[PDB]
Amino acid sequence: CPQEDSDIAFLIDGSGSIIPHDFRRMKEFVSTVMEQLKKSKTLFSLMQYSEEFRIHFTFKEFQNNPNPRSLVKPITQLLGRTHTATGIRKVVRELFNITNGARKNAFKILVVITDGEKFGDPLGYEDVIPEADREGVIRYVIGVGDAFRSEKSRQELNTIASKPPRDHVFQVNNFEALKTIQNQLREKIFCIGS
Repeated sequence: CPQEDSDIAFLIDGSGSIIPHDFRRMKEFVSTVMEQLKKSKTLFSLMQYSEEFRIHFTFKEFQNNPNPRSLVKPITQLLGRTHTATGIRKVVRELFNITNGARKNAFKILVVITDGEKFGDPLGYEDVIPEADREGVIRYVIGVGDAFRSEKSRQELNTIASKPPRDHVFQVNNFEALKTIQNQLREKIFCIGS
């Protein structure tokens, strides 16, 4: 696929629903996918969410230190509950903002990794997905673990992801299984315009 400028954000769940061994496996997967996606025209940014929100690095910080593993490895887990909708709003408004190094005219891609249903959030998905669509943010979702095995639970993943959901939703049975989708995720993003 011909390469074009892409600004790729990750939004990772840091709720206490994720045990520390699993959080480390998540950090390894984000590190590896970012390494595999690194091309001259890509920038990355990462936010962790629970009921709190932490920008671990902006697109501008990445551009100045474009070393994903070094940026991801030190992060520590927030703990707490699971405010996925507010996390999506903060990605759209803060990570994809010119002040934070997002580029005019680049593709805007968000990968959400969630371990559990939204809970505690003052926002619904109806409060944040229309604005994400207006702003052109292409969303991928990875639902990890037992929380997304039932067909009803999967609706939430579809609600987060861009349409069609079969091309944008991943469900993996546990954190050890995240590596099994690295090449697929890579190819989807490498080829977004092509």
